[PDB]
Amino acid sequence: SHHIRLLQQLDEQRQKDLFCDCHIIVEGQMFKAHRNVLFASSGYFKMLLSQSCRDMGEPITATFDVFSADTFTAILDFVYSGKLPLSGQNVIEVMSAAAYLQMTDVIGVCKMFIKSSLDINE
Amino acid sequence: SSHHIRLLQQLDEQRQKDLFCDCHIIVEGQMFKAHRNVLFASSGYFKMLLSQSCRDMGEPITATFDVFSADTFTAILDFVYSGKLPLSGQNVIEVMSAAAYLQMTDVIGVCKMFIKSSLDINE
Repeated sequence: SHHIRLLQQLDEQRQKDLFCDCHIIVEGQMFKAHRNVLFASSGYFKMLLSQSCRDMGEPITATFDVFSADTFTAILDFVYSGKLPLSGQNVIEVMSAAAYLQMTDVIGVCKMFIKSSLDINE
Repeated sequence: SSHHIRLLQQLDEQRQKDLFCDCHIIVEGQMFKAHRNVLFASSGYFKMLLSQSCRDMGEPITATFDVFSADTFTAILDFVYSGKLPLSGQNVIEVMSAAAYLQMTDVIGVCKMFIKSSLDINE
């Protein structure tokens, strides 16, 4: 019970630019978040922010041109909530984006949604 | 529930290795490193102390305390990063006083429950 309350509070902080030391530019749209949470939830951020993990200065700004801004929004909301909105339109882009970010848990849910659908060759 | 537990088990490991620790807390000499964004979400006192310097990404903020013991603050800080508080007759008073000073309503309720599980009469 205590764990859920803490994460519901962290999501409110990043949506108000509270202690946000990590900006993420995906197709122009900016995403503010906490650098200590991405390190714990993504292998990519665990490696990018590893070097500058004790340099308390200007906020670290990551950039991405491999996925869309809307695709990254669903994943970023999952990081601060644990709920991923999947559908036939986004299941592919979310899977590609999750692998780039090195999040094994998201990849598994995408494969389960793929198993619940049919895709054949033309 | 699994994602929440894993994240908190990861955050507790970070503060014990000085990873992204921008908040130092000096309680009776012993220093405690932690994340201010988690203390802001779990304590009303820190929600007010860090309110002014909430967007000033600079040197780490250093708080001081002389109202409770270092061991009392250690048990509470371990509760923040785990959600499990070990209460007993020896520490229920110090934890309750420290929890109120830190403005954590949840900790006070568990202390009051342990008080109901104990006996206190006059001398």
